[PDB]
Amino acid sequence: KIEEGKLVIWINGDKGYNGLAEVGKKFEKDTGIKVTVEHPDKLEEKFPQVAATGDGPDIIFWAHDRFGGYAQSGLLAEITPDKAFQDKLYPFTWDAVRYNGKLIAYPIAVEALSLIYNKDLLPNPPKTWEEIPALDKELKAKGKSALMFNLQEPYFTWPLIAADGGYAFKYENGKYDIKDVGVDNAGAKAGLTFLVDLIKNKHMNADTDYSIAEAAFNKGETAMTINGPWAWSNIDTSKVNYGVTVLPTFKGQPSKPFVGVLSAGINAASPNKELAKEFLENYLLTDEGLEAVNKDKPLGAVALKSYEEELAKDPRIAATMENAQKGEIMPNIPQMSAFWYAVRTAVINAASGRQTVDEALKDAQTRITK
Ligand SMILES: OC[C@H]1O[C@H](O[C@H]2[C@H](O)[C@@H](O)[C@@H](O)O[C@@H]2CO)[C@H](O)[C@@H](O)[C@@H]1O
Repeated sequence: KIEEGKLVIWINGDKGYNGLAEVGKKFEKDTGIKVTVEHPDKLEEKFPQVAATGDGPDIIFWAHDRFGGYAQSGLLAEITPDKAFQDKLYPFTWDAVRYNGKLIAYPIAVEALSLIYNKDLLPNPPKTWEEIPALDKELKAKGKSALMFNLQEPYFTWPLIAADGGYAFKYENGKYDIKDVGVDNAGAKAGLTFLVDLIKNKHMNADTDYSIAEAAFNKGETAMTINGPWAWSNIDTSKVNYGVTVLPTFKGQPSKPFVGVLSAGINAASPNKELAKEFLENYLLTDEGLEAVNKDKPLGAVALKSYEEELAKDPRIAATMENAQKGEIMPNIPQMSAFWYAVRTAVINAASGRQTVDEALKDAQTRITK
């Protein structure tokens, strides 16, 4: 059973659900329609379950890459924002919400990795990756290191590998070509080679992971790290006078980190599709709406141009958006799973010696296009 005459929305417990409830209240005040916001555990797993029997919430909020599987099963309705409404959000955000050409959700916020540096020991962060080997040598003369970041997860090393030419799946005409994979090209090898060279020359350690790199930076042992907005609070506590800026370039090309877009989708079984569109387009996605949510829990950078211009007064937020625009929207298709597993293995093998760069990426490329 559906509901009709009301809206039930689902959003994770780590987002600003009280603020979203407040926009829901204004909605009821204006139109008279009731809006109920819920935040159940493991909601991203429950949705495909209940939605399959024609039940669940009218609207669901979650990273866009999850909507791919939902769209595949016909769980999400096709949205119809006109050209004028689409012009209100940054163009690249609409690419993260289409499946097989159809628009299946509204972009809300944008997230991506940035370069984080310690202002006290490094007032002027490097503009290029090539500069780092030398910067590390000067800093070591005082018992400090230049950079430390997670080398165990491919999500963190990919920005560098992608810089000069690497890509997961080719995107064109709003579609991904599962046959045009770019982890085996010249650019990718140049990027990984530079990464392996860093470890051989003793600038980084092949075993460094998330906790290890985070501690080094927060203790002031290393001058920089690479992380996302989910890590700022831990830095605030450490008391390090930190900065968040654009990632370094490689061979003159910007680093290209994967982008995650918080999005709002409409249950295909909902009899309240027009109510959902009214609420999402003219209440939530306004300076007033996103403001309400942001106050409760910060959204980071947002897709709405007008509000993003206001939030950008914060240099950390301005950085997140700059790195995201220079990055690669994470693919929402089934094969991306193969990509992750194949690339993880290659990076770890080339870093440990288990395999050379040329061979590691060659095998990865072979497994993914299988
Ligand atoms: O390393 C592969 C891994 O990358 C992504 O995970 C990110 C996530 O997107 C970020 O929001 C944050 O949590 O850091 C994660 C890396 O630990 C993909 O989302 C994930 O599916 C993939 O396995």
